[PDB]
Amino acid sequence: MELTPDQQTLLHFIMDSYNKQRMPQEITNKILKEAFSAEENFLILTEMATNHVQVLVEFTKKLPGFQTLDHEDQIALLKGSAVEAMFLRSAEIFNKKLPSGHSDLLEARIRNSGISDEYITPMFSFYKSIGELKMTQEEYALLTAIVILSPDRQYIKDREAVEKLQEPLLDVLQKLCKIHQPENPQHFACLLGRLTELRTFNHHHAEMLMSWRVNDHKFTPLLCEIWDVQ
Amino acid sequence: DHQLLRYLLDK
Ligand SMILES: O=C(NC1CCCCC1)[C@H](C1CCCCC1)n1c(-c2ccc(-c3ccccc3)s2)nc2ccccc21
Repeated sequence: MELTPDQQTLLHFIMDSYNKQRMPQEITNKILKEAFSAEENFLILTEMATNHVQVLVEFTKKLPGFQTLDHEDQIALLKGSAVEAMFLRSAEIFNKKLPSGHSDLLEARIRNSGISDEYITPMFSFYKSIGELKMTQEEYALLTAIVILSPDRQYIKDREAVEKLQEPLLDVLQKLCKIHQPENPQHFACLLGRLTELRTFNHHHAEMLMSWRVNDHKFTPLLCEIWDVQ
Repeated sequence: DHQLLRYLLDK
């Protein structure tokens, strides 16, 4: 039932790496402060997403055993998970509790950010399904690690090596779900089910960016490697 | 081709 001492340490190490990310309030502060034009919002997105990828690579390199994977398979895991990790982190930020009325304004700012109408409704559906799960910061960090270490990405040559890195994290996440929510014995499965919804965003992410309601879609060199754009 | 990524992975 309990976490073993090694699992506590593992969880204990992953949270520290996860918290190197930009603080949620830094992000929601900028958005809530002024309304921006769709062009300024696009720039804010590419700047945010470039910083996010940089930190995600440092987080990924600290995952136990990742650095002993074949070098081509390491690239394939990062490329295959970067967009999913960005939306999971966006959902975490969106669901942070804020002073009265702030989340409504944040939703309106995002609705009016320049993103295409086609995409606003699924995005909020996913954010809202993520908020219903009442995840802790440890659960977000673990889920991000599990997303990154997915053996079923393309071009993974040695899935079996990746599986043995993913499984200890799945075991810890399952123990937390039983501890943190013993009345809901479907909670672990529901977290894992949300991952399949994340994968759909990865598959539409290019069109989501190019349909942004701006005249030019300029991406940074790092984002062009990670995203299927330009 | 994935050079910036390959670079950040090695540094
Ligand atoms: O900055 C952001 N997200 C950071 C990314 C890196 C990790 C930290 C979060 C943006 C801003 C939205 C408003 C206008 C500026 C950009 N954001 C989104 C996204 C909307 C669309 C997104 C997207 C990404 C890739 C491809 C296609 C579409 S992500 N959901 C948020 C929920 C809460 C706070 C911000 C949120």
